[PDB]
Amino acid sequence: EQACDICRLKKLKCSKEKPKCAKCLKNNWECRYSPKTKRSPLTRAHLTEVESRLERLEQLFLLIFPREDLDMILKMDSLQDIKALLTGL
Amino acid sequence: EQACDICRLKKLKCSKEKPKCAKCLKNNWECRYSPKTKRSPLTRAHLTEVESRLERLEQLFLLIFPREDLDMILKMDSLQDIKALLTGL
DNA sequence: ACCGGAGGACAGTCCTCCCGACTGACTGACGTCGTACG
DNA sequence: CGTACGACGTCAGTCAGTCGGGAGGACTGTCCTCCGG
Ligand SMILES: [Zn+2]
Ligand SMILES: [Zn+2]
Ligand SMILES: [Zn+2]
Ligand SMILES: [Zn+2]
Repeated sequence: EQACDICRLKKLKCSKEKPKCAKCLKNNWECRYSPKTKRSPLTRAHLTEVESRLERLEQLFLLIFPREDLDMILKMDSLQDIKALLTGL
Repeated sequence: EQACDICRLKKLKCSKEKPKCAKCLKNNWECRYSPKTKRSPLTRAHLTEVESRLERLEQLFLLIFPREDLDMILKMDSLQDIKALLTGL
């Protein structure tokens, strides 16, 4: 049922046999069944919890930045830089 | 499929006919079919838009103020409280 | 080879709506008091 | 004066109705695998 890391990336049918499978035995390959990777729950209640948090921060930032491209700031990645910027408060 | 407003509110089978229906007609009430309520899409792309912007507003918030404040805002429902928070600077 | 997307089992929504519990109201029964008669 | 009967009032029990938890289930959209171009 779970396919192997590689068959997964290569997208071919997996034989699925453990410990090494079809191809991964053949091409003498590093065959892993990596564990099931978590996501946050897609439920309505959780969408809504997260939308309520986002609204409140969104509101708090309308007052910090009444003037624009908050989105400019939101895209930056550098900490010094962002902080150099803000010290134009 | 859609039940009338009153049957919905009361949770009894609706006849659903046109215009009115059995119990609004009988019981003497103004039977309505309200529009479905617009909600946000519960897709994964959309939960991720929203979790990942909330995260980045949290990251920026923390260059400006202490983490203990993050936690307060993330819970406030009152617009005076979100603003006062900011006023104690 | 490689990878866009078809295919499909599955996760979880989001409707209408049946069913059970709880509360209120109404009716009946009993008890107590008051009046009348011996 | 004392006893008995009737009437009224109060309490309990039963039934009905209504808010509610939530079952049922069609459906929306996920999130895998792996086809075939
Ligand atoms: Zn494999
Ligand atoms: Zn393998
Ligand atoms: Zn109806
Ligand atoms: Zn109706």
